[PDB]
Amino acid sequence: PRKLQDLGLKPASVDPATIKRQTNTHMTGILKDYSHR
Amino acid sequence: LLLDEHNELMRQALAIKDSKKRFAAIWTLCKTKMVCETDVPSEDDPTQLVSRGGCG
Amino acid sequence: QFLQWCTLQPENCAVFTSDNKEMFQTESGLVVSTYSMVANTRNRSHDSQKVMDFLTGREWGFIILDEVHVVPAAMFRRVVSTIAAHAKLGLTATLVREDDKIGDLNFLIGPKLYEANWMELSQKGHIANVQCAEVWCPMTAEFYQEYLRETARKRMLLYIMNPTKFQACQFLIQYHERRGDKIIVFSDNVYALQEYALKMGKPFIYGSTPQQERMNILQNFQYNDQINTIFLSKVGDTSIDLPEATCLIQISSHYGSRRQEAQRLGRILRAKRRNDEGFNAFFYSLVSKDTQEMYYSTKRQAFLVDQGYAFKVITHLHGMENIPNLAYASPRERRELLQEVLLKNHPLIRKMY
Amino acid sequence: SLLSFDQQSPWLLRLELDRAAMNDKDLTMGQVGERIKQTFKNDLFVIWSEDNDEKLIIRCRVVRPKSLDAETEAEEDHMLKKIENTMLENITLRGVENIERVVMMK
Ligand SMILES: [Mg+2]
Ligand SMILES: [Zn+2]
Repeated sequence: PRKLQDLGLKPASVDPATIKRQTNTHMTGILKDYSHR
Repeated sequence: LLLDEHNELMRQALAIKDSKKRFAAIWTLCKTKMVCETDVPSEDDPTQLVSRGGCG
Repeated sequence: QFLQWCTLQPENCAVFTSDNKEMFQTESGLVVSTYSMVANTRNRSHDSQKVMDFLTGREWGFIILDEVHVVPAAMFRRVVSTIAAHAKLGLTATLVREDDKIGDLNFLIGPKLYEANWMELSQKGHIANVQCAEVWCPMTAEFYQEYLRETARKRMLLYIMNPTKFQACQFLIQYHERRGDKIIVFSDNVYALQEYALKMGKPFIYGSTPQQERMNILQNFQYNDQINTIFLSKVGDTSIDLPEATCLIQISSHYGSRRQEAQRLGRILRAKRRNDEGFNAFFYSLVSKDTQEMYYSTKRQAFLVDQGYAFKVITHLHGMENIPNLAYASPRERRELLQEVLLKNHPLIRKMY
Repeated sequence: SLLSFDQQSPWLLRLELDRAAMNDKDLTMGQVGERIKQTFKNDLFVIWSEDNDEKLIIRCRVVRPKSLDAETEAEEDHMLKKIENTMLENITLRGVENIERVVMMK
């Protein structure tokens, strides 16, 4: 890819060096988890 | 390089004149780094991180 | 609330609480803490010591003291002199307290700029209307006998747990629950709170409860229809928002404090439907007759009367007898409860060891 | 008679020192007794005979704590065999470490 870019032609790829791999218990069993709204 | 100039320990290592001992110091510091550290804490303070060329 | 109402970016906001102790590093930011985290002087944690230095080192430009009715205390006043700030603001719904230190606020933070009426906002739809009531529960004969001989400290528990109050609370809860009303039951006594909660199988909250458990309880009550009533305590006496609450009840009280009376009422004053036609919130105050509670009741409700609130005397609750079952209906249970409540008062040698 | 002792262990460690040896180097049982007493400050009781005695003997007793360890009784004697070995090797009565012997020459 670098060789093509230096000669003018746009390369359809990139060097693989650029890729960046990225209390109360009686209520037990009754309360539903309304964590979000 | 796994460790850049942003580390104080690396700064002193790079200040060594003779090549043979400079390489040994760098190897000791760098051989224990197991990650590229794409982002490194800024040298001015450790609050914000300054981005450096890396891949994580 | 900060985040929702203004355009403050999250990056510039830092919360200084017991859970997390990371401070903003931006040039300007916001630290929201409590007096205990700024007024404590003797024992601060290593994690909390750096934050205190972080707060002290920088020169703040503005301080917002929520509930400024606690600053004139013996030690909280120290913060106003230590921390640096070019302007000071005080926020409190009630500006009264038992002692005379309230007047000291003039030279502590400054004068009182503005105050707003209660009834004026009620009639304009800004706050809900309340049908304040005062229920007189006669003392049962058996308990009242011990009331005379017993001392003041134990007398309180004696007339706060009379069986008649148990019956009234159960009937009111059932009647109001079928009416689709979210009820709040206040009780300063933790022992009564647990006994009432366990007897009726409803959640209760007080000081020892962890933050995670109470948050789950609050969210369930807010959004889960199964939990329509709760049992709050002195912890929830103020600064907790329950937009769904419409009805309010109180069993115990912290003697004659008129401020606690106003703060507790505030839980239902911010109800969701405060503008629908004919909306009237309810506040019931069960009190034992011929006890020191009348002294405390009329003494702790003299501030609301000044605002404009009027309490309705309920000598009889209609339809209370026809309820199928009532707690402590038989003398045997009353006697059992009476006794239960009455009884309340060389390095190598290291291996050896 | 000249004189706590209630909780002293019944197992006794006895050391027999040579009369000649303690005379080759100027030593007395009082100083060495304190040397043992300072290696372990107050975790064991020691009594030492006098120079006039025909035989030089040191008696040591380990004192157990208030809490009772039912499991240590099996190894109680073994522990004594441990400390005595370390009391023979890791004790510096006097001198500088790594100094084996000294000879006088004129
Ligand atoms: Mg508030
Ligand atoms: Zn890399």
